[PDB]
Amino acid sequence: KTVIKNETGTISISQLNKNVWVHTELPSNGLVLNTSKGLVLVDSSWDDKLTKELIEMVEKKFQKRVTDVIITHAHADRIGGIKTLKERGIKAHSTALTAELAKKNGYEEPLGDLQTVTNLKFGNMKVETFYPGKGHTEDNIVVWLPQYNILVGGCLVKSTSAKDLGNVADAYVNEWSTSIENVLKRYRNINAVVPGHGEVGDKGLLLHTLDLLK
Ligand SMILES: [Co+2]
Repeated sequence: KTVIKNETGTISISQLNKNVWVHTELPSNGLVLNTSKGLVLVDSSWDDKLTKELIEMVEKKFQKRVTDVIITHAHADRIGGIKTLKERGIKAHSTALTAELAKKNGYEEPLGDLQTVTNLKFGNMKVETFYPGKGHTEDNIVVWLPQYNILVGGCLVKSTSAKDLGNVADAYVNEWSTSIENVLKRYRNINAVVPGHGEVGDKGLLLHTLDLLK
């Protein structure tokens, strides 16, 4: 479907549906939500330079401002553009634990507003955030779009192409399987799963992650 790159192959957006796009930067993924009240991102990018470019590209294309970003854990591939978000007046949502960890690691703090289950609405776009337990990190959350049954797995969920768990320095490899099971129990009918890195898939990516954990 419709894929749009910037100058350089450095940032790509691919349309999942009318109002939901996957953003990918050099490879890390997030979402762009085109809502009636502005653009919402699920995750920004690796660093401030790429976060500024991502925002500029989507603002120009969709002809609306980025208003909000949901930060899925406190690692750099995720927290790295926080300075840019804060100085532009972009609301950076996170769990309290993610914010705690950001501060501990010398980053500016996201809002720490998200609970275990938080339901947000941006214009007409419904967003649910869910902390399923520890896995890739202590703090990792997933994001669910109930109008589309699209799950953003973040780094909790590995792509088909991933043949191992990647960076486990901050991981909880026992608890990770229970956390994925918690996702599977909460969201029994899934149309698409967006991994942290790699190609979009379906529930099979969760089962793949379970197998990688054995
Ligand atoms: Co990570």
